[PDB]
Amino acid sequence: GPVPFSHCLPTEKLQRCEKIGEGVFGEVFQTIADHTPVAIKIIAIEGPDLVNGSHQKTFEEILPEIIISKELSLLSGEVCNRTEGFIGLNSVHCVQGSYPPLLLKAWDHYNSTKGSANDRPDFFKDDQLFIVLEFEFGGIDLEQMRTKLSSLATAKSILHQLTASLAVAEASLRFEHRDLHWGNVLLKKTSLKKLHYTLNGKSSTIPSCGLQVSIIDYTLSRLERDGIVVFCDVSMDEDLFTGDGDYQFDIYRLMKKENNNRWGEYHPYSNVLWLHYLTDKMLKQMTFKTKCNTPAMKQIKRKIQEFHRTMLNFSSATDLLCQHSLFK
Ligand SMILES: Cn1cc(-c2ccc3scc(-c4ccncc4)c3n2)cn1
Ligand code: NA
Repeated sequence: GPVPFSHCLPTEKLQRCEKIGEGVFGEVFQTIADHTPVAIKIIAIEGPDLVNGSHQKTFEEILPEIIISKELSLLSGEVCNRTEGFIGLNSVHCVQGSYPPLLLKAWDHYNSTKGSANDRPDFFKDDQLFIVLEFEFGGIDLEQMRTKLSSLATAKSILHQLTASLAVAEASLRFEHRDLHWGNVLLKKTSLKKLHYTLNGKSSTIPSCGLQVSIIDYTLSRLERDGIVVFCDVSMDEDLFTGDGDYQFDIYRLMKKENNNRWGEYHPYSNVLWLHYLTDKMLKQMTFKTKCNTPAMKQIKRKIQEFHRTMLNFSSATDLLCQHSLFK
């Protein structure tokens, strides 16, 4: 059965919560347990009330994210298809209760300093069900690092880490992220000079430039084990394909065109589209501390422009990782 908020979030853990994140889905907090930062996504489910202007999801509707989070997390521990470039899932709880007053406190501070689009979650009765997903801390997202990344060689490590991770997910799980905007790429200092993945039994390494990529947020994602497909059916949606201002909102339209609006199908090309979009963000809307002044750095910059220019002619992240000159 469900458990009080206090089962996931005992006092000390609940007291250390700072809000870091939000969408219509609900709220994301960061806290510390056993000296280790973790991220809490909290989703109200099954309720009649609108939240941030939409109907709560049923338990059934939230299972997909839970399953895909678990499967991508488990890749860090696999052999034939091993990657750490998704986000560790620590736990999942069903909780019952009004929102902890101490999460309201954290919610308020965020709303003051940074400002929130969300309803203050103070209107939930003591019979309200939530899902609490606790994740590894992955660091800070690509959007909020526009200005922070050092060289462009860093952008290579990132595209490589991202491509490798999706390739391993394609091979293992016939995975499409389907929503990999620069909000959904987290970065994190590492001491490791080489990072490791295994693709279909073949192990290779990627120079980190001392950053560890973590792909997050499997809300629109698709995959299958033994012919069971887990996805978000969005054939009957308008707003997603109507957006604009950003190359992002083209990728939705370009996915629908590629998959003929049949979202249960495997179209690993969707992963290429997002990697292009990310590569685009790297070359246009991203700005680095050190520009490309020196010879061998401009040879990296050409190979990425060459990547931007060619990658849309690859059928999968797997195809990109294995056949593209950027990764040779
Ligand atoms: C710093 N950090 C965030 C995470 C995380 C994991 C899964 C997920 S699923 C959605 C979000 C998210 C949404 C909005 N704004 C921030 C994060 C998310 N965040 C892990 N570490
Ligand atoms: Na990771």
